[PDB]
This record gives sequence, C-alpha cells and structure tokens, in this order.
Amino acid sequence: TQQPIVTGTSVISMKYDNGVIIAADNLGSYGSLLRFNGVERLIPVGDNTVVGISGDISDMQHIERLLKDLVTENAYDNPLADAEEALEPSYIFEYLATVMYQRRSKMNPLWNAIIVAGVQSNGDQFLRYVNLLGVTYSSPTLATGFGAHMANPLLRKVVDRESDIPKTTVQVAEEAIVNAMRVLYYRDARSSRNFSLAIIDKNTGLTFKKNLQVENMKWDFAKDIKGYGTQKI
Amino acid sequence: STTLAFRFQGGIIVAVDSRATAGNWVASQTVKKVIEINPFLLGTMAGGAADCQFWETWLGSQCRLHELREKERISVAAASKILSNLVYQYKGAGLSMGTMICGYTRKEGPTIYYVDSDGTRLKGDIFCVGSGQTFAYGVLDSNYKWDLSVEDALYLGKRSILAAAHRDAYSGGSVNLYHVTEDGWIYHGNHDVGELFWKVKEEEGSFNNVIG
Amino acid sequence: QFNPYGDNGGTILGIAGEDFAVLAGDTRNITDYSINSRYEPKVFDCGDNIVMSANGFAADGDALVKRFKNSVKWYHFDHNDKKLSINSAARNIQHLLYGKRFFPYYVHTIIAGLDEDGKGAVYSFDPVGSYEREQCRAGGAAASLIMPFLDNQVNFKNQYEPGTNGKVKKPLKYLSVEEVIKLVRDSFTSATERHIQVGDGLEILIVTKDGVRKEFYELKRD
Amino acid sequence: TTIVGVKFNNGVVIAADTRSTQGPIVADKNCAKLHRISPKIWCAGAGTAADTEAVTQLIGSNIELHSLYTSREPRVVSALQMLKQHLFKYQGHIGAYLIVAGVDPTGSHLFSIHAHGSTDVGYYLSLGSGSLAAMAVLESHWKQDLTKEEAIKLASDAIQAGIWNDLGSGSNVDVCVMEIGKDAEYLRNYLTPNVREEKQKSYKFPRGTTAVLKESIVNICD
Amino acid sequence: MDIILGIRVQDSVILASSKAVTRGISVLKDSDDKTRQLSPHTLMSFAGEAGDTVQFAEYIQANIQLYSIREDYELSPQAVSSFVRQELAKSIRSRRPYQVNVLIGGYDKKKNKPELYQIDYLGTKVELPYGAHGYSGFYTFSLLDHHYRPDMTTEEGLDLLKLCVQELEKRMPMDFKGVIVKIVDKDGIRQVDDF
Amino acid sequence: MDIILGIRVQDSVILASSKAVTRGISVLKDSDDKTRQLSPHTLMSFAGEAGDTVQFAEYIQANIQLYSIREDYELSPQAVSSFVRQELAKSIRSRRPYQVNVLIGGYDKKKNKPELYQIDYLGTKVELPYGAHGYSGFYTFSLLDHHYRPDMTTEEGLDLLKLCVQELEKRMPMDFKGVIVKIVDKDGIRQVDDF
Amino acid sequence: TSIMAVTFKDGVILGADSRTTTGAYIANRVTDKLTRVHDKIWCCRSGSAADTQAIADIVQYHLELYTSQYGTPSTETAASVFKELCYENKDNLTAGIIVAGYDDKNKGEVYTIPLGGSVHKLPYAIAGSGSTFIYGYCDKNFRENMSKEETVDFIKHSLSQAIKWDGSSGGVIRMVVLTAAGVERLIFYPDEYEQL
Amino acid sequence: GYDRALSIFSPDGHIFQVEYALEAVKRGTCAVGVKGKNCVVLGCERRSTLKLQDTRITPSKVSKIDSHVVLSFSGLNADSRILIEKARVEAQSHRLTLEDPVTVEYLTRYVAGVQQRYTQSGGVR
Amino acid sequence: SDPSSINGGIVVAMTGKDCVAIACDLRLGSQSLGVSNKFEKIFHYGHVFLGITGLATDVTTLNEMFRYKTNLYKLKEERAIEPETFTQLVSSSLYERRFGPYFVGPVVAGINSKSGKPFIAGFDLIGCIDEAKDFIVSGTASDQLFGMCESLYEPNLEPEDLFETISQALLNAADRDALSGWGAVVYIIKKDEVVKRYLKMRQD
Ligand SMILES: *[C@@](C)(CO)[C@](*)(O)[C@H](CC(C)C)NC(=O)[C@H](Cc1ccccc1)NC(=O)[C@H](CC(C)C)NC(=O)[C@H](CCc1ccccc1)NC(=O)CN1CCOCC1
Ligand SMILES: *[C@@](C)(CO)[C@](*)(O)[C@H](CC(C)C)NC(=O)[C@H](Cc1ccccc1)NC(=O)[C@H](CC(C)C)NC(=O)[C@H](CCc1ccccc1)NC(=O)CN1CCOCC1
Ligand SMILES: *[C@@](C)(CO)[C@](*)(O)[C@H](CC(C)C)NC(=O)[C@H](Cc1ccccc1)NC(=O)[C@H](CC(C)C)NC(=O)[C@H](CCc1ccccc1)NC(=O)CN1CCOCC1
Ligand SMILES: [Cl-]
Ligand SMILES: [Mg+2]
Ligand SMILES: [Mg+2]
Repeated sequence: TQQPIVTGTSVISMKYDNGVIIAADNLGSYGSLLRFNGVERLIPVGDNTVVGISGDISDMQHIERLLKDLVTENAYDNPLADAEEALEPSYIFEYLATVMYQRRSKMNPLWNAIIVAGVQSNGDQFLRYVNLLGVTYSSPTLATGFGAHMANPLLRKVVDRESDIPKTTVQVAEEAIVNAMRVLYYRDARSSRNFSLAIIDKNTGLTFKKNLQVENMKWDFAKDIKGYGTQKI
Repeated sequence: STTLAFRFQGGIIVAVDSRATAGNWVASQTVKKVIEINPFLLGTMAGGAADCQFWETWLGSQCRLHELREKERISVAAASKILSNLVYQYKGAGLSMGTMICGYTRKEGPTIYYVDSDGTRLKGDIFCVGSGQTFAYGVLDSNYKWDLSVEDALYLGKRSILAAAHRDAYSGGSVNLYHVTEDGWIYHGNHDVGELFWKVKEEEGSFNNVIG
Repeated sequence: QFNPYGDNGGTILGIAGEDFAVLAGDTRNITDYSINSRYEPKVFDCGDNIVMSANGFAADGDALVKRFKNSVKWYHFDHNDKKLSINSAARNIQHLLYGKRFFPYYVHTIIAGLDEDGKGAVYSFDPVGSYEREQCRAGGAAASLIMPFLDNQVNFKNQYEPGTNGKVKKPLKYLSVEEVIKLVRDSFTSATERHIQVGDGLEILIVTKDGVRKEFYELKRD
Repeated sequence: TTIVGVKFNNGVVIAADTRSTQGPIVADKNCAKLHRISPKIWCAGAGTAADTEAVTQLIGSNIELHSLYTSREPRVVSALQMLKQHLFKYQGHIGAYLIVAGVDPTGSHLFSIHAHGSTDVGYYLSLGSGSLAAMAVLESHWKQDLTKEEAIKLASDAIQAGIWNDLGSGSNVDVCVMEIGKDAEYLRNYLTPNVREEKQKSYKFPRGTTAVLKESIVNICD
Repeated sequence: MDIILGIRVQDSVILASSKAVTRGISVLKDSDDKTRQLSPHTLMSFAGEAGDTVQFAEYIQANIQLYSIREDYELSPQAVSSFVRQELAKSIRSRRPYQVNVLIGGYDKKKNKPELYQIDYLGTKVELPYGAHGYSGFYTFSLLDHHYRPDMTTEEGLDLLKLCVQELEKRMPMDFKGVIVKIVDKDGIRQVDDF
Repeated sequence: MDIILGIRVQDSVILASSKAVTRGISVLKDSDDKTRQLSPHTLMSFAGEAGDTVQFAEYIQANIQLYSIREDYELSPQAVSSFVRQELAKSIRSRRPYQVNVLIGGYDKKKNKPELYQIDYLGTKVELPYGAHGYSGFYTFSLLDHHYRPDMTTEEGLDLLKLCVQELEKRMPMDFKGVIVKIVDKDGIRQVDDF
Repeated sequence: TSIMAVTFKDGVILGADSRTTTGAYIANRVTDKLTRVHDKIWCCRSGSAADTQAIADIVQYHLELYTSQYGTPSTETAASVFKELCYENKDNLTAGIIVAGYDDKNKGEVYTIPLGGSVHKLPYAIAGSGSTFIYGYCDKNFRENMSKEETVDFIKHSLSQAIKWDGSSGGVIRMVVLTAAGVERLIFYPDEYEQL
Repeated sequence: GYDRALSIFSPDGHIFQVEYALEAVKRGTCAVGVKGKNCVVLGCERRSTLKLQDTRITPSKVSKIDSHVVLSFSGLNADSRILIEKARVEAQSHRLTLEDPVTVEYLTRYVAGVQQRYTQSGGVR
Repeated sequence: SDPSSINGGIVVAMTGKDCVAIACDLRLGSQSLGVSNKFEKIFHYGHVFLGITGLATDVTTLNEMFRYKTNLYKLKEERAIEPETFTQLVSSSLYERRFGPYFVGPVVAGINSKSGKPFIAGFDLIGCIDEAKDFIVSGTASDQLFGMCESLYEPNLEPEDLFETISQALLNAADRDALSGWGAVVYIIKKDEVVKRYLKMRQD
C-alpha cells in the first residue's frame, strides 16, 4: 500500500503512417506545489523504443534503472545485441507489464501509468499502455491522466480507427500532439508549459526533442471578461 | 437454495432444488446440487457454489483413495468427517457450505450426516439445509412418518422442495430426486417446477393462495 | 487505500449448436466514463479447438487466459500430445480460479468448443471456480440484458404452441450457425443501445470440427 | 451529460446531447436537455435530471410573472441571479449544473451556474461529464468574431466530442440559436449520427404463443 | 412479542398469538394476550417493539370505538384495515415510527364473509387466506400452502392451526409458551380456552 | 450448545447437558449428547462455539486415552482437569482460540471421592460442589445455594437437578429441548434414559 | 487562488490571478476575482467561488442601501459588513476576502478577512493558496508610499512567483487601480509575466 | 542435519545394515505367536541370567497398542519402545478421524511402513 | 435495507398501432419470503392507467393519492384527466417530496381521448419524466426488461401481436429476477375498449 508523493501528469501519444509519436511535460509536482521543473518523463530504450511514464516519480526512477539494466543484461553473451537480437518495444512492454501486475498482486504497486511507444523490427508501429493495476490496452491514440479526457478526443479526430493511420503523416500527427499539449496547459492544474516530444519512425529512426514550449496561446479575450454576471467595470 | 434428506423405513430420500443466485439475479435454474461420490454415497450442496462444488468433488477423491488403500468402501461417518475436518481447518477464512453426506454401508446402515462450514457435524434422521430450509421443514415435518412407502416418501421429498421453491425467492428451477437403498443410490429424475407446480396444484388441490 | 481491482466493462456471449459453438464478445475496453480502446480483443483461441474469454477486470482476465493457454501447452508435454477435451479444460480452469479463492480473479469466464462426441459445448465459470455446461450463457456488464433474451430465443422459455391452451411447450431444437449469429448480433446491438460500457465492435469466434473461424461487426461508438 | 454554450457575432448558441443515464443503463436515448426559461432565454442542464427540470421551470415561471409585472422583456442576468440564489440556498443538494444563455434589451449573454451557486462568464463554456472532451474541442477551434454558422458548427462539434468519447453522453445533438433582433430557433435533433441499424431478425411472435389464464373487459367509462 | 398467526376459513377468521413476554434472559410472563377487540366483529393481533405494540393497539381501539359511538354503526373490516394502514403509513415517516406488525381478523356482516388482513409496520396491507408475522411465516406459509383449503370449517381450521403450532414448537429456537386462539365470525369474537 | 450443569453429591457427580442444536431460526437436532468419556471414571461436558466444542472434546479424549494405554493406568480427575486447563490456557493466546467451556465430572478411585471441575475457555479452573456454564448459572446457582446439601444421595441429587431443569424451562427464553443426564461414580459412567 | 492588495502613495491597487479549479481541472482560466462592492471599494475573493460571490453580492446590496441613506461609506464600513457576514456564518463559509478602497480623507486602505471572520487592517495583504510561496518575497520587497509603477511591478512580480509555484493559481494577472483619478483595470498575460 | 546414507546396496545386491538388524533380532529373546479358533496367544522368553529383578516395574515384553491389539517383539528393547509409541499414537489418530479403531492389518501395515522408512532415509539406521 | 428492493416487482409498458399495453407481475414479498401473489401494481383513473413498482406501502399510498387528486380534477374541470396532464401531476407530486421521496418507479400509460394518440411515460422516484415512443420499464428486473424490450420490440404492432411481445418481455425478465414473478397481468388498451389478461407463468 502506497501513496504517490512527487508526481508526473499526462503522457500522450498516437500512431501515424510510418511510426509513433509520444510526449510528456517536464514537471514533478509535489501535491499542489509545482516542485521540480527539469524532470524528463520520456525514457528511450535503444534506438527504437520510448517509454513514457506518469505518476509517482520515485517509482519512475526505479523503472528507469530496470530498463537500463535490461539493456545491459540483453547485451550479455549476445553477438547480435545491436542487430537481430536487439530489444524490441514488445519485449520491453511485456517485461514492464509483468512487473506492474506482479507488484499489484503483492499489494505493493508501482504507482504509475506507462505508455510504451516504438517501432518493431518488421516496421510495425507499437503503442501500448500499462498501469499500476497491471491493466493493458492498445489503441491508435493513447493517453494517461487528464490526457485521456482531453487529448484523446482531439487525437481521435485525426486517427479515429486503424484505416486512418496510413492516411496520417508525421507533420499532421505532430501538430495534433503539440496542440493537445497546449490544451492540457490551459486546463490541467498540475501541468507545465515546458515539455519533451519523441518520434520513432521506421525510416528516420528515433528523434528526441527536448525543451519544447507551448505557444500560440489565446489569452487576449480575458480582458473583456468582467465580474461574474452583473458587473460592468 | 433448498436441500433435504430424510431417513425412513425404505432407506433414504434425498431431494434438492436447482437454482443458483447472485444476489437477486437468478444466475441458473439447472445446477446439480447432488454430488455422486460413489454408488453408495451422495453429498448435497448448499451455500457458496464453488466452495461446495470444489470440496465435495475433492471429498470424492479422498473416498476413492480410502478404498484403494483399505480395499473397502469408506463409511458415511468417515466420509463426512474428512469433509468436516477439512472445513474446520478453514474456519474463519469465510467458506460457506451447508452439506449433507447421505449413504449406506453394511456396518452403519442408512445414515445421514449434516456438515457445515463452521465445523458442525451431526448425525440425524431428518435435515433441511439452505435459504428455504424452513419452508421444506414445514411440509416435511407435518407429513413425515417412519412407515412411509418408497412411493410416498419420494413424493413428500419432492413436494417439500416444491413448497420451498414457491415461497423462498432464492430457491426454484427444478427438483432432483434420489433414493438410497441397501443396493445403492437410485436417481428418480429431474422435475421442472414450471410444470410440476400446476400438476401438483390440480391433482392435489393445494396452493389455493395462487390464482388458478 | 490501494484498491487492487478495477472494472474494464464489456460483455461476452456463448451459444452452442449441434456441431458448432460460438463465443462472442464486444471489443470495447473502458475505465469509469472513459474509453481505453475501441478494439481490444478478449476472446482468444487457446488451442485444441477451445475458445476462451474472461470478462470483468482485464488484468485478471489476461492473467487467467495466459495461464490456461500455458496449461494447454504443458498438458501436451506431459501426456504425449493428447488433445485436451473441453470437459477437462473446464475442470482445469476451476482449479486455476479456486487456487486464488482468497484473492479471486474478478472475472466471468466462458469457454466454448466441441465435446468428445463432436457436439457443441459452452461452459461458464464464476470468479472462484464454480462451473456448469450450458447451451447458452451471457457474461459481463450487459449479461442481465442479454441473458433473458437468450432464454426466450435459444431455449424457447415461456413460449407455448399456439392454440394448445398453454399446455404444449414449443419444442427444443438446435439452431443453425446462421440463426445463432443473427441472435448474437441482435443481442449486442440491443445491449449497445441500453448499456454505456458496451459498443464499438463485435468479434465472434465460431468453432467447428474444421477449426476456429472469426467474424467482426461494427457496433455503435457512442 | 455534455452541454456547451458558444457566443457569436449577433448572439449566442447553446447545445446538448440527448442521453439520460441510470447507473450504467441508458434510460432515455432522446431526452431534451435544452429548456425555455423565457422566449429568448434558454438553458442547457446537466446533473440530477429532476433538479435541472424543476429549477428551470420554477425560475421560468417567476420570470414570466416578473415580465408581466414590469411590462418588460426579461433579462438573462435576472434568471442568472434567481437561479444562483436558489441553488446557493440549498447548499448544492439541488444538483443542477446549468449553462444559461439568451438575448434581451441589454444584449446577448452567456453564463454557467453550478449546483452550489457559483456563476461564471465566458465566450465559450461546457458543463457535464463530457465537458472535458467538449472543452478540448472548444479550446482547439474557438476564435473571436465567430459567425452564426461557425458557432453552430463549433458547438455541435464540441457536443460530438462528448457523444463519442464520454460514456455519460450519446445519441443526438440538440441546438438552440438566440440571435439579436430575431426569434430564438430551437433545433431539436439538429444532428442524429447514432441511428439504430436494421435488426437481423423480426421477433414478432406467432399469435397464441403466450399462455393465458383469464380474460376480462375493463370498464373505463362512468 | 414474536408469533402471531391468522387463518381465514369458510365462515370465520382464526387468530393465534404467542403468550410469552421475554426481556433479556427472563420470561417475564407466559399468559399475555397480544390482541385487542376493535369492534364486536373485528379483532387485531399485534407484535413488534416493546411498548409500541400495546400503545398502538389501544390507540387504534379507542379511535374505532369513538367512530362506533358517533355513527351508531360498526365499520367494516376493510374500512378498519384501511384506517390502520394509513396510521402506520403516517408513522413510518415520523420522528419515531411505531414498530408494530398487525393482523386484522374480521367478519363483514353486510357481505357475510370473513376477512383477514396482514399489515406490517411500514403500512404494507394485503388481504390473505392465511397470514403470519415475524419468523413464524418461514414455517407456516409452506405448511398452509399444502394443507389449506378455502372451504374448510372452523374446526378444520383449528386442526390446521394446531399443525402450525406443533411445527413451530418443534423447529423454533425460542420458547414462546403456547398460543391464545380466538375466533371471529357472524356471532362476534370468542376465545378458545383449551389449546 | 447452551445449557450444561454439574452437581457433586456424597458418592457421585451428575452432569446434565441440553439436547438442542440450533443454527439460525431452526432447531436442527433435539437429541444431541454434549459430552465425551475421557476415561472410565471421568466425563467431560462442553458448550460454546460451533465446531470448536466437539473438535476440542475429541482432542482431549484422544490424549487421555493415549495416556491410559501408555501407562496402563487411569489418570485422576484432578490430573485430567489440570491437563484440560493447560490446553485452554495455551489456546486463549493462540491465533484462533478454542471458544469452549467445559465441566469435568469424575470419581477418584484412590481417594474414593467424586469431583466436579468447572473450566471456562480462558483456562479458568475451579473445583465446585455444583457448577454451570452460560446463562444457566444465573438461575441454578442461587437455587442450589438454597436446596443443596453436601451429604445428599444420587437420587436426592437427581431431584435437585430436576428442580433446576424445571426452573430453566420456566424462565429461559430459548427452547433447549430437555437434557441428557449422566452419573459418574465408583462403578463408572452411566446414562439416565428417562428424564 | 493567489490574491493581494497593496496601498501606495496615490491610493491602493488590488491584484489577482484568474484560475478557478475543480480538483486539478481548471473550470475557468479567465476568472475575475476582483469585484466591485462600491464605486471605489473593491475586494479580492479567495476560497469557495459560491460563498465569496454570495457574500460580495450581499455586501454590494448593503453598501448601496447605505449610500441611499447616509452617502458614501468608508472602506472600514465595507470591511465591517464583510466581517459581520463571515464571522456570524463562520461554520458554513469558506471565504478568504481582502477588502480594499479609496477615501479622499483616508486615502488607500486594505483590510484582510481570513476564514475565522477576524478583521486586520494592513499596509498590504496577501491571501489564497499561492500566497504561501511569496511571504518571503513580499516582506523583503514591500515599501510604504511606493509609486503607481513600483506597486504594479511589486504585485506583478509577486503574483508571477505565486502562479509559478502554486498549481491552484494561473492564467492572467488582473489588477484594479483605486485612486482619486478614478478606477483603472489592468491585465497581464503569461508571455509577459512568466519570464520575469 | 546428519544426512549420511547408512543403509545402502552392496555389489551382491544386499543391504547389509538391514541384514545386520536381523542379526540383532536373532540375538533377542524368543517370542512366539499362536492363534487358535477364537483367540490368539503371545508367548515370550525372559532370560534367567538376571536375578534380583523387580518384575512389578520391569517393562513387560508384550505391549498394548489399543484395547483390542497387542504387540510383542524380539531384538533391541530400546528400539521397540519407539515403534510401540508411534503405533499407539496412530491408533488414537485413527479413532479420531475414521471414528473406528484400527484393524490389526492396518496397525501392522503402519508399523511396517515405519520400519521400511528407516531403511531408505538418510542419517538413520 | 434498500426500500426499492424489499417488496420486489416489475411494470412494463409498450405502444402499438392505435393502442397501448401495460403489464405487471403479482409478487409482494419481504425480501426472501414470498407473502402475496395477488398484489396488482397497475391502477387506473378514468382512461389513464398508472403502474407503480418499488416499496409497496408507497405504491398503495400513491394510488390513493392520485385517485384523490384525479377525482377533484374531474369535479372542477368537468372532464376526465388526459395522460399528458396526469404525467405532469405525477411529476409535480413526486418532486414535492424531493428530500423525503416515495420509493417508487411509476409508469403512466393511456390513449388521449381527443387526439387518439398512444402515450406512455416513466418516472424516477423524485419525478423526472421519461417519455418514450416505444417502451417504458420499471422495477427490480428493469435491466432484464430493458434487454427484452430492446430486442423484441418493433413499431406499429397490432393489439393482438403487441400482447404477445409485452407478455414475453415481462415473463422472461421476471424469470431471471428472484424478487419478481409469482403471476402477471397484462392490460391491452384500445381507443374505447380495454382487455385485461392474467398470464400463466412459473411460480418460483
Ligand atoms: C441457494 C440458491 C442460495 O443459497 C443455494 O444455496 C445456492 C447453492 C448452489 C449454487 C450450490 N447458492 C448459491 O447459488 C450461491 C449463493 C451465494 C453466493 C455467494 C456467496 C454465498 C452464497 N451463489 C453463488 O455462489 C453464485 C453462483 C454463481 C452465480 C453461479 N456465485 C457468486 O455469487 C459469485 C461468487 C461469489 C463469491 C463467493 C466467494 C468468494 C468470492 C466470490 N459472485 C460473482 O460472480 C460476483 N458477481 C456476479 C454478478 O456480476 C457481478 C459480480
Ligand atoms: C449526463 C448524461 C450525466 O451522465 C447528464 O448530466 C444528465 C443530465 C440530463 C438527463 C438532465 N444526467 C443524468 O441523466 C442523471 C445522472 C445522474 C444520476 C444520478 C444522480 C445524479 C446524476 N440521471 C438522472 O438524473 C436519472 C434520470 C432518470 C433516468 C429519468 N435519475 C436517476 O438515476 C435517479 C437519481 C435520483 C436522485 C435522487 C436523489 C439524489 C440524486 C439523484 N436514480 C434512480 O431513479 C435510481 N433508483 C431506481 C430504483 O428506485 C430508487 C432510485
Ligand atoms: C484558489 C483556487 C485557492 O484558494 C482560489 O481561492 C479560488 C477562488 C476563486 C474561485 C474565487 N478558489 C476556487 O476556485 C475554488 C477552490 C475551492 C474548492 C473547494 C472549496 C473551497 C475552494 N473552487 C471552486 O469553488 C469550485 C468552483 C467550481 C469549479 C465552479 N467549486 C468546487 O470545487 C466545488 C466545491 C464545493 C464546495 C465544497 C466545500 C465548500 C464549499 C463548496 N466542488 C464541486 O463542484 C465538486 N463537483 C463534483 C461534481 O462535478 C462538478 C464539481
Ligand atoms: Cl468566481
Ligand atoms: Mg422461489
Ligand atoms: Mg500555476
């Protein structure tokens, strides 16, 4: 039995024609206090997988160490560690999914929601979710926390089903992700303006973007709003 | 559920309903609440479905192992006590079982043992177990005599379940009848309450509370 | 306090014919008022002509299916590649479920296939392992909506022969695979209309002596 | 529920879905959540269904009497004030979450009211279980100086977001347009994107299927 | 208070009510009459919370007697039962409800028919051929379902009632010290002294 | 399980134990023997939680019988009672204690004296001239205080015991379906069939 | 919420963020927490949105009725009416209000009214969840008899920090200037204040 | 724990420790059992090199396992006590679970099973 | 101690071609104990029919209350109340007890005598009106009834066909609920004739 202390908010992601995009802001909240601002919640594994984690940060750091150790262990007695026997997104996910469910079954969970985004060796897009309960599901768009409520509706307007994936380009997909991050900044009280974004493409590979900012915000209309009903000054 | 079994001149009658509930949701009308342990032993099931079903089939395995080791069919007393000693180990853990081990052996004769999940084990001539046990008792006790014929005893057992199936909201479906003799148990059919009630009402002239 | 259970919604449905059996289930996965996936299958081919679904808390559902699939694998290893019969699978699943009697898998399990006489078989389980063979069973969130409809249309309950003064019952008969799929589709469209956790898609797995075939149908996405 | 309100050039538009729930069960697939307080003041309601209906009728009744007393067309702020003071008095126990909009001699107005009695002002608003799905759309596509046709499109798109993504919302989209100098137009079932597909089978029973015990003519006349 | 039964037969209504009054681990009395005559042809038995039972019975009794004097006329069992139900229906939403369950056995002189009404403390009224309150019903209803016939005589009804009391004395946990039996018919109310 | 009594007289110990076994609102059995013979001249009655009672009695019985075989010798009632007390004294601080109250009636052959021990589930042992467990004591102790004499015969003890059972049948709320009476003396243990 | 009111040479300035929250969801990102109870008597609202509105509405009604009979009320009088409501109904209210006004005799005045319903007259006042993070900053930087531009910077920098650390505070920084000249509304957007 | 395999096979297929245990039995005082038509009689030898014995208290050669079964022996006296104790416990255990005393075959089968277990358990003779 | 599921029971209403049907079970129990198999839950005031499920004391109280109100209505208005108007009266009366409600699930059914239009409506315990073209359900087996009605129902059924549909909906729903059943009644309502039929169903 735990209670989360230092927390990370929404992780959002979607599939596009050649790969997957994933994003998450750089905040480490301590309740209502926006305590830590340099927190990286996207963690790459190899050159083909990115694990996005929300929830308790101490448990996130534990998961980082496991993934780091997983890469090391895979390299042992493995001449094809950087080729045919390299770590796949599906391997990394299933490992985490196993751990998450084992921990919930011992009544001592890792208080997180995790999204493993990547590209398989055969070029197929991989995007799957797992959380503290060990619950797993996959979808063309996946999001955690407030992202599930606000980002998914927006991302589903682009990719509403499987057949929309080949029709969606990386430009259109990234634009929707960046828009969703702005909406979350408007409406999620435990979010920050600064965020990281990662693209895993089957052709161009892993592109990790740091220190992005929400921009092109609409605040001007606020000046016209006076009082709460009858005030005209 | 409603289950009964009583001892009489011509052996043992065993009768059960077939309903299974999850709260007010009627989950099944076709549950087998009598377990056939061997040609001379029967076990009735009331309470938690899984608890009864799992541990009474387990009981059957223990009874088989007895007759392999001892080259002799297990006694009704020993069979019941295996089950009672088992549930006693789980006392407090929350098992829910109201069972009756009915059978015949040479040394014992016809015998009935009531065994429940809080460790109670009682030998007796008449028992009714389940949510509708009281309704079954009312009809059974008021019509019971030791000198009942096999035909009348079978009907009284059937009629007592019907009585409970009617009044108890958590009993119904159909009646399963068994008759245990010196030669072993004999199945006396599945009787759907849907047809049985009206057949009994018309022929017997009872159930005048219901709109005919 | 940490709550180890959750409700992933959805509903499942199993019907048995004469020489076939179907196991259907919607593809929607939810938590509270949010949709997690519109296509997340929960009806699985487990080998030996046995299809299985464990609806309720998906984590426990997946764990169970995973363990049973593994049980089928080791049954082959230990018993000279013998085919696991549907009745034997059912009993094996009871022990899996009851093994966690004091920390249950929160799922309604249904399996379907053919018995050893080649006839259609459906078995259903409660969360702690009580099981029963039936011609008909719905399980999950919309089971209370679908099940009485099945009683009426599959087992012809409360239906009497016209003009017989409610004395002769409508005679029981096996349904064709075509007629069964009609009932499955109508059951799920009805359930989708009146239950919020049911919708998106319908996936049916049909089991005959020839193997395991699949069919998919769209459901309302609201 | 999902309900929204959007201001535009010469007035204001409000919209709503048409699902009414009872736990996980859809009770009404086409209920009207848009309420007329006065001819040109309309109200979208979310929360406890009886409360939203009762509170909107009461204030609507008192507004009519006030209008007749003062020989003036009623104002949105009067409805806003009467609603909030009533709701506040009951400390949130009357579970009415309202989006109040309309046109009056002062101009066009858009407000929201919560059950505890707090009010908010805005150009675009959303309330109900699917307000987050709707607000995401509003935050993404809203701009200053919307036309009538653009505001209707934005409002209905925001409701649709709720219909598809929120399990609490579904079925159809109702709209009401309140423009200055014109009659308010109530667009009942403006969109109907959730039509039930043809059933696979007709379940019309053969006459005499049901077993009957008695018949009798009932006397309705004096 | 525990066991109260009622059986309507061809020409009468028979009420049976337990004699025991128990508080704690002591049977304080074994000759308690748990009934009141509301009118010459209407009898009400009662069972429930201590104090409430008698207070309610006597309050109803006083009201029915007041009516009888005012109109010089006896209210029908149906009318009395409706009055009693309404009082309990008011009571359940009071500050402190009457926790009293009643059976009203009466003979309607205009219809020449016996009538038995079962009313619980919530104000739930039903007319029945046979009735019971508390745990008694769990045994007696099924027993009566089997043995009861609508055209029975008062003597047959008393034998049917003995069959209920015997079953209760066999299977009930508590000692209720037998029953006081009363018969309501065209000639009014009378008590069976030897039961 | 409810009523268990014990009376030590001049030359014997008399145990009386109720026959009723009740769960819920049903008397499941009315001929239950709530006792076990531990040795030829030692008898233990018991009452308490369902299942625990018999499981504990039979466990003690097996241990005393094992001792008797090993040593070819009968343990004294004092020795048996001390063994039983210690088992209950261990039990009370276990994960799940035995909730069983016992009376041990025995005849010491070396002393030529009857002995009655009362032991509760905590392991509280007392030797007494007369004893009881549960609510029975609240009536029987005062009654015995008055009517008991130390030099009474077995027949006088049985009449004294009838006086207890009558009082219990009058004032106890529950129907305990009479008692099974057993006598322990120099000639061993025997049951009174007509009580 | 993050709110504050600061007296200065020419009068007083009220300041506030624009965030209204339901748990972690921002129900309104453009809220106006600075509200008029009289021509030149305003208040900052923190706590229950419903309670603070209901209170302010009543105070406005009282001061309007006061003005009809006895002419313009003092800023102290306004604070006394707020207190009376907050104190007498302390069991049923969650309202932290700062009252600020401009008299010609008394110049700028600030009264703060915490949960209990006690009154405290101060040179400047801070309140709301985000105020905790700026006690250190405001105490070190506040000076009496500041100019208009200095006070605007003081409030801007202060609320900028409160907003930065408090998740319950954000959006725009609204300000209301109360002087003999009249009433002036000011607004400051994220792009400006965030990078201070 | 002491684990050594003391009872083991030899080249010729014999377990010498079991066979040497038989020699100990051969050394022990003679015991005889004869069963009639309605009875069994157990006779036992007592060596007469021991005078000044106290026959009241000296352990008797025949031991009651239950009220209906007896056990006599030949060989090591100390070893016999362990078997007798185990048998007496199993006798009471059988009565407790089966609600019936042991058969003579069952009691024998148990005692024989104990003796066998000590022929292929580590650390015991 | 859940008022709505102590006594048990169900009501269902359907529309057809120029006709309406309303049906109910006959059970009244006290949790597990079945007490009465004659407890009807459908009443009528002129040509307007009202079915009520839930706590039985309130079912009776409300019947007596609406009889009271409809009688006074008729004396003052000099005409019988119509289904649309009665629906509003039911809603007003239930919401009058907003913070101390009658634990009921009422269902109005009838044909407007002026327009001839079939009308049905349902309510929650505090008076929220649920109007419907097709069908209304209520009671302890409402889930079951929702499932039966949604699959079996089709529009514009003739009175004789509508009878079969509504009966099969009620019966099969009642058989999956422990607190419902023990007999059933069906009302078929045409413009100026009303037929009442008692159904044969399993008595467990
Ligand atoms: C009469 C009918 C009532 O007692 C009989 O006694 C029968 C006995 C037969 C079946 C052997 N008893 C029951 O039917 C028994 C009643 C009961 C239920 C639960 C606890 C004690 C007694 N019913 C069951 O056991 C049902 C049988 C299923 C429906 C076939 N099972 C459940 O209720 C299961 C298991 C409950 C459970 C028990 C112990 C540990 C864990 C779980 N519960 C669920 O499936 C949960 N629920 C079902 C509806 O959907 C939401 C989840
Ligand atoms: C979206 C759809 C919410 O998801 C909207 O906000 C709509 C608003 C529209 C319809 C005006 N909300 C609902 O549909 C609302 C959801 C809800 C439910 C319960 C509490 C709060 C909100 N549903 C209702 O209000 C239904 C309307 C019925 C289906 C016509 N009412 C109920 O479900 C009532 C609740 C009554 C209530 C009493 C006291 C406090 C709060 C609510 N519940 C029942 O009738 C359940 N039960 C049936 C058996 O008898 C006992 C009561
Ligand atoms: C900062 C945030 C902290 O001090 C500020 O003080 C602002 C002040 C502005 C609004 C004047 N405070 C808030 O925004 C305020 C914070 C708050 C919350 C709870 C108690 C006191 C203060 N937020 C609110 O008032 C929101 C306003 C809604 C979004 C319009 N209201 C709620 O959260 C209400 C609180 C009800 C309440 C509880 C205790 C005392 C008084 C009122 N809660 C809900 O409405 C919950 N409801 C559940 C169903 O779905 C809708 C929301
Ligand atoms: Cl506000
Ligand atoms: Mg029943
Ligand atoms: Mg902030």
